[PDB]
Amino acid sequence: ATYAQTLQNIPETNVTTLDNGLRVASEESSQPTCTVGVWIGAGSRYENEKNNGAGYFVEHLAFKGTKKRPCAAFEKEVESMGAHFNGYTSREQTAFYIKALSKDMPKVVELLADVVQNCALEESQIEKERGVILQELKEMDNDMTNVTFDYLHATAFQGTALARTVEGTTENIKHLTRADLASYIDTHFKAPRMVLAAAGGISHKELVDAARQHFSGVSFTYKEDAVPILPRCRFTGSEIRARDDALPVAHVALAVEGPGWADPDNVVLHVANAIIGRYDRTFGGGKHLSSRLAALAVEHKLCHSFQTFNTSYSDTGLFGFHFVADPLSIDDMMFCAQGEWMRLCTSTTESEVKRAKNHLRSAMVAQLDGTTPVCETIGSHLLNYGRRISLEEWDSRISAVDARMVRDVCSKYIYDKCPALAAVGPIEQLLDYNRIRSGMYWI
Amino acid sequence: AEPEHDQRKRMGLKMLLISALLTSLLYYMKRHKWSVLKSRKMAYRPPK
Ligand SMILES: CCCCCCCCO[C@@H]1O[C@H](CO)[C@@H](O)[C@H](O)[C@H]1O
Repeated sequence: ATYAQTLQNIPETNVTTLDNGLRVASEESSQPTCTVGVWIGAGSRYENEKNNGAGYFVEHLAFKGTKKRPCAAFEKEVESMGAHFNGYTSREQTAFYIKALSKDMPKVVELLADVVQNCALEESQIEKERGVILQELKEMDNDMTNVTFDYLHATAFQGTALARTVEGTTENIKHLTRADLASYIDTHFKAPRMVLAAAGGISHKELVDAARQHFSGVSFTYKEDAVPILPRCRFTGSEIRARDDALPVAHVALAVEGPGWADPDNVVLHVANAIIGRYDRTFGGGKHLSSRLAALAVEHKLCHSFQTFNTSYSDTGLFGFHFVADPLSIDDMMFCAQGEWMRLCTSTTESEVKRAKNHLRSAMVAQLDGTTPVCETIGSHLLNYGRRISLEEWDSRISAVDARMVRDVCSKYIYDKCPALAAVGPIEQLLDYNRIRSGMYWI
Repeated sequence: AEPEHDQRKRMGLKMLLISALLTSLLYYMKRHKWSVLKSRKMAYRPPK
C-alpha cells in the first residue's frame, strides 16, 4: 500500500445544496464518533465601526440557550449525551460545531440549527457576558503574541475593515444592544453563506435529510440568496511600535501583502515558508536543524522562538513572520530573518524545496487528524474555495513546485516590497522602518 | 592675465546646470527618506 494509493482510496466529500442555498457536506469514515457543525462566512470583517464585536458577543450567547429550550435545559441536554460543543470566530469566518457519536448525528443537527436560528439573547444574559467579555479582553491583553498580530493587521490594513480586532472595541462591548446582536444574526447567519459539514460514521443522506428538516426558512427576495461581496482592504507598508521596556521580551512581526485563498501561488508560498520553517528553544534538533534561520537562531542565541505564516483571506492576506527575542538580540535576529527571505527570492535550492515539500505534505495530512479537523477542512474549503480539495490534489500541486518556481513567486510577493511591521515590548534595538525596508532587497 | 577666462566661464555654466540638477535630486531623496519621521505620529497609552 503506497502513499499514492492511500490517497486515491480516501473516500469522497459529498456536497449537496438545499433549496434555501445552504450547502451540506461530509466525509464518511468507519468511525462511531463524529463531528458536525455549521461554518459561517461572517466575522469582524463583516462588522463596522458601530457593531464591531457583535459577532463575538454573539459567540458568547450562542450556547447560553435558545428560545425553544433555555440555558439550563440546553446545557443539560447536551452534556447528558456526552457531546462536546465548541465554536469560534475570526475576521472572515465564524463556526459552531459538535463532537458526538454518529448515532446522534440527527439530534445534533437539530441542536445546531436551533442555535444559529433561534439564539435566546436573553436580555439578562447579555449584561452578564458583557462583564465576561470585558474580562477576556484584559486577559488577552497580556498575550503579546496576539496583541502583536492584532497590531500587525491594525496597520497592515489600517483604515479598513480588516484592521479591526475580532473581539472588538471596549466601548462597543459596553454599549452593544440586544438589538444590534439580534440584527447581526438576522443579517449574517444565512443559508447561502452557511455550510453544514460533518465527518465520521455518518450517512450523507441521513444528514442531508435531517438538514432539510431543520434548516427551513426559505428566502423570498433575490437579495436574500446572493452572497454579498465585501469592499476591498488596502495594504500599507508601515509600522506600529508599542514600546514597553518593562516587558521581559520583545515581539516582532513583519509581512507583505498576501494573494488570497483562491490564488494557486499560495501553494508555492506555503512551500516557501516550509523552508524557513519555525523554531523554539525546546526543539532538540538544535544546531542541526535543517532551517538556516533556526540554526543561526541557535548558533547565536538569536531568539526564543519564531514562526513563518501565510494567513490568507478572501481577497487578500498576510505573508510574513513573527519572533520573540530579548531586547539585545532583536537586531541580529531581524537581520538574519530578512536574509532568508532574500535567499528565497534569489538562491533557493532544489534540495531545499524537495524537503520543504515533504514537510508540507506531512503538514496537510496532519491537518486532517481526527473528525473535528476534517470537518473544519470541509467547512472551510467550501466557504473559501467553493469546493473540496483532496489530499490527492494538494499533493499534485505541491509535487509540481520546484526551486525556479519558489524563487519566482517569493520574488513576486516579497522582493522590494514595503512591508507592514508591528513591534511590542522592549524594542529599542530594533529600529528604523527605513533600514528594515532596505533589508527587502539584494540577497 | 588669465587665458583660462573663457574655459573657466564655460565650466561655470556646466557647474551651475549640474549643480541645480544634482541639488534638486538630492533634496527629493533626502525628503523621501525622512518622510518616515516627518509624518510619524505617537501617543502615550499608560494602563492608567
Ligand atoms: C557639482 C558638480 C559640478 C561638476 C561639473 C562638471 C563640469 C566640468 O566639465 C568640464 O567642462 C569643460 C568645458 O567644456 C571641459 O573642457 C572639461 O574637459 C570638462 O571636464
